[PDB]
Amino acid sequence: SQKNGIATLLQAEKEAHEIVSKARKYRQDKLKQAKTDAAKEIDSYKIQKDKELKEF
Amino acid sequence: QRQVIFECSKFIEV
Repeated sequence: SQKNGIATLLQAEKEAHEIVSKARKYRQDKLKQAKTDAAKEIDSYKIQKDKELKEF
Repeated sequence: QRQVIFECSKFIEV
């Protein structure tokens, strides 16, 4: 059980490290997404102002 | 430091 037990440890540690990295990956990706989904809101509001500026 | 590697690779091989 010497290398079976160590095998258990080694595999668990790879698996923990990867789940936590997946949540960290998720945070990077959401902050970039925030930067993206704010870029969309700006130019729909600007063209709204362009539309009623054209009425003048 | 050589011996604590020789006596701890053996513990994993057991």
